[PDB]
Amino acid sequence: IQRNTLNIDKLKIETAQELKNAEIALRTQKTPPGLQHEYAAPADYFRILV
Amino acid sequence: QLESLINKWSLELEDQERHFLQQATQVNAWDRTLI
Amino acid sequence: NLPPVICQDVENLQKFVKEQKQVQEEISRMSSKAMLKVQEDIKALKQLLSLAANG
Amino acid sequence: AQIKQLLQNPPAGVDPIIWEQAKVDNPDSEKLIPVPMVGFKELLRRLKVQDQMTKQHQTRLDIISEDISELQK
Amino acid sequence: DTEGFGELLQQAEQLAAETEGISELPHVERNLQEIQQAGERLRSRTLT
Amino acid sequence: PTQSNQLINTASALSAPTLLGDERDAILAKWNQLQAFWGTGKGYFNNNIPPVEFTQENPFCRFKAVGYSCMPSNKDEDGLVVLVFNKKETEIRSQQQQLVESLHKVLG
Repeated sequence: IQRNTLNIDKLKIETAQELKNAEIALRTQKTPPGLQHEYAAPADYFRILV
Repeated sequence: QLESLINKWSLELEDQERHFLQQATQVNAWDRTLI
Repeated sequence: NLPPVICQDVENLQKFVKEQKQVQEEISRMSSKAMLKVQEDIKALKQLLSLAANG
Repeated sequence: AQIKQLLQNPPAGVDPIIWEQAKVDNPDSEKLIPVPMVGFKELLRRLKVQDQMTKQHQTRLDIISEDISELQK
Repeated sequence: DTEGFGELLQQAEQLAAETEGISELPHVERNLQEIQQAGERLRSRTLT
Repeated sequence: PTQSNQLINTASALSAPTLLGDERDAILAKWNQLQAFWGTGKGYFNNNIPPVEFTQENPFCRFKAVGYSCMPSNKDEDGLVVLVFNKKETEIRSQQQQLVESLHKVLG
């Protein structure tokens, strides 16, 4: 059951970071193109992923 | 049922309260910069 | 097992949480660089005024 | 008298500790007054006025470049 | 930061050009070993 | 008399609701707390009393700060009254003589 605990709160952090990734995709689409150049976050995501 | 929506809307409030206070500090800086 | 209006206010909160977050996103798109350019310009135009005054 | 009567009372739902502290946090006591911010829609209302005020500062710097183009020539 | 000596030079040319009782001839932009001489040629007047 | 009894209804809604008659009132206390923190919805707390209406003006709404604003420096004999219009400024400037006429007609 403790080997389940540490896997669960790990997966909670894993899932919370993927919600935070998908909010960048949700924000880039709602940003108008005349301001989409001001939103660095997709290039921050790809730099962090690399 | 309801209490799972409550405990999620705690975690989406203890989300948004931080963003509100950070964006309020950001606005209090940018009001002073434009003065 | 609740009064139906408490379901309707759970549905109202499921609208209101999105109305706060959509505006928290509209704010998270704003950029200071236009206001930083106002400070970039205030240095340059003071130096160009001094070249004019001293001449 | 108008300023002191306004500052004497915390605005609707502001805590008294935050309302009294915001009078010490105020960097110019006779040009500026503390004014609440409530919900993200007030922050956005400020940011849209900051955007339009930034443009109205820029439109005067643009003309200060023309005022200095008179001088240097 | 990236705000070089040209700011301070533009204020130095002013401190000269608001003390320069205007000649009919320009002044000479001394080499650094004439500058080192001019300072000491002047200090040797001042300390009398 | 109003505020004193509004505060008693709010304290009741946020700690001791009696709407449902079992453990569901303890979940209703959390529902009333959550609504008050978001500054929206309705603090239902007894079958004989209206709910506590919640706005972002309520004390427990967490989305509050204080910021800063300039005061006006023009004087009453300066006559300066501001009108904000549902119009773009290029329409206001091109209508400006018709607007002066219209404001003069609104001044009788």
